[PDB]
Amino acid sequence: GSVSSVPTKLEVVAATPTSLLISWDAPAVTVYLYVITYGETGGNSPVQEFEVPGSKSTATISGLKPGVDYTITVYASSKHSSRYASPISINYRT
Amino acid sequence: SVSSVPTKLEVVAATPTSLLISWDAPAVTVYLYVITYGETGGNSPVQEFEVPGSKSTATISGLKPGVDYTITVYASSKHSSRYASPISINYRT
Amino acid sequence: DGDPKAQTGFDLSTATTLFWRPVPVHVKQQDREDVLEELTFRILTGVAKQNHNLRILRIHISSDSDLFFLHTLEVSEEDFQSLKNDQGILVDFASFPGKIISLLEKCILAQPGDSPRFQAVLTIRGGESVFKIVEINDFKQLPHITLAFRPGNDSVVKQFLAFRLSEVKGTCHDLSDDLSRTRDDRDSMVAQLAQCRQQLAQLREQYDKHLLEVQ
Amino acid sequence: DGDPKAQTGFDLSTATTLFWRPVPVHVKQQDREDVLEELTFRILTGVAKQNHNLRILRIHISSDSDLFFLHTLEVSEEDFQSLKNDQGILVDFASFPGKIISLLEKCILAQPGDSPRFQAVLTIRGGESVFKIVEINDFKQLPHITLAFRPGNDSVVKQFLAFRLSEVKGTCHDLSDDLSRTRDDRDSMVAQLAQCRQQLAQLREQYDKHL
Repeated sequence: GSVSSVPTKLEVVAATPTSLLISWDAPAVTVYLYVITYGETGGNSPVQEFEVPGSKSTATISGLKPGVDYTITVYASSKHSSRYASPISINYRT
Repeated sequence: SVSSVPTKLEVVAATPTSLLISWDAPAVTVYLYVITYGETGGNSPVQEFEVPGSKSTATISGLKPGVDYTITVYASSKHSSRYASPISINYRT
Repeated sequence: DGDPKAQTGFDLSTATTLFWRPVPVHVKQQDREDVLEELTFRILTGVAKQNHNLRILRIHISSDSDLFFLHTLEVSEEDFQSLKNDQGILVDFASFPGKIISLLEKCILAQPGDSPRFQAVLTIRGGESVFKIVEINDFKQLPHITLAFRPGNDSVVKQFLAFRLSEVKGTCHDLSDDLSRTRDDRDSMVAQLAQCRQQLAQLREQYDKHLLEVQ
Repeated sequence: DGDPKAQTGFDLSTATTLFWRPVPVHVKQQDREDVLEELTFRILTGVAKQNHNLRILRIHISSDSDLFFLHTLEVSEEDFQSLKNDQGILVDFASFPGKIISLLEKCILAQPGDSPRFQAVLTIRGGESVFKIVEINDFKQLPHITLAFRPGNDSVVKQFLAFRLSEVKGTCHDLSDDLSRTRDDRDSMVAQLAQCRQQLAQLREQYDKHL
């Protein structure tokens, strides 16, 4: 029973105008690492990626513009997946 | 006209294996502090470590539990004095 | 990433991270009893700063508890041929990290009751180290793969210390900000208990006045 | 010495520290405004790993305020003659660090209203730096001594990073103690106001019952 094991429950638990912290329940497969990509929705904002170890279910993003809707994507690195495969995305407006 | 020595040396926090000491600084400008810890009258080599002058506190680790140690702070104060004007305490964990 | 200086050797900017998570491993020292620490591992593939046509694999063993315990392993494609002939490997350079990560996954998911049970062990001889994955069968502890680790170059150690320092400084800064918020909450709660006790004392005075009226 | 390793040069194990304290210094950059930031200094005397008969003086300028900062200066006994002839020094090699420390102390203890007032200024030119202690009298800003600084080898940077990391770890333990104290005190304030409001409501209810 090999689930694709994408991350579930992607949510922003705490948020301040310049920084937010996201938490996700971990997929059932052993996760090698997580690649979190935060970017502004549309516009000329480049997509920014930073890597977090697989054991961590939380992360923090800083440097955000106030009052702007951002798109946050969590890529999971499983055994039978690619570290830019199996993504799940949410949208949040700081 | 001034002590040029440290004044108040006491143990603020203590754990069975390590100790933390705090001292009030002399009025003169302190260049640095040399903290020397050794076992009391025992054949343990005296261990010295250096701390900046801005620090009024320090921490010593690697101690043997239940053994009375002698801790001395040498001040490198003005007038080029070094390993001089010491203040000493004895404390057992 | 980190403080920019002379980085001749492995180009960390062009690095590609493959594996980065804690994994439980037994550590062997002559003086220290063997301790099961989920040492953090990190596997990276990339190219050298001198030449981009040469591929290089990198493995780092770090310790979130004791951050002075760093060990590194670098493998070039030619050294990969040498290692493949020495240990009898059959896969190519590209599939080497995949098999290493598969063995590490077998190590992490090992339950106390499993046959055969895969485990990881690191023997530390001074600055040097030897890491090996073992199979505990009903018969013997047979080694699957044996790897040697060395102290890192001064540059890679510099940048690793810089990364950890940045993370710890950020954590302490966030905690100090929350403590400022807690001090504001303390001030508000103070003022509130003070006003509440003032009101209660006033009501007691009114009750005493009513009792005097009754008498 | 945290994370030690041997490269042929200055033997930090055999080093003797003479001065290590924060010093107020004006920092000047070509594209940036001049800011008075309290930089930490380090003075070291010792011998080289190659030969113990050769003495070497070492000066480190670090910044506990910023995130990463280190500049180094090495003076050999042979180079000291050149520096002494260039800047017109009169003391010997042994008293050179003593006079440097005396000038630095005169600089730190400088009060806003004093003539002459001693000050220290560091000009950063890309990777290199020029440090000079100056005297501002009623007439002019005359330089007492001028010293040149460059970045450092990877080893000294490694040990500086280790020291900074240890300092931040100690601060984090102090911070955990402070957070325990402050949150327990806030909770105490909450629970006491809650008990007081409960008593106030009870007494008001009793007053309504009696009336």
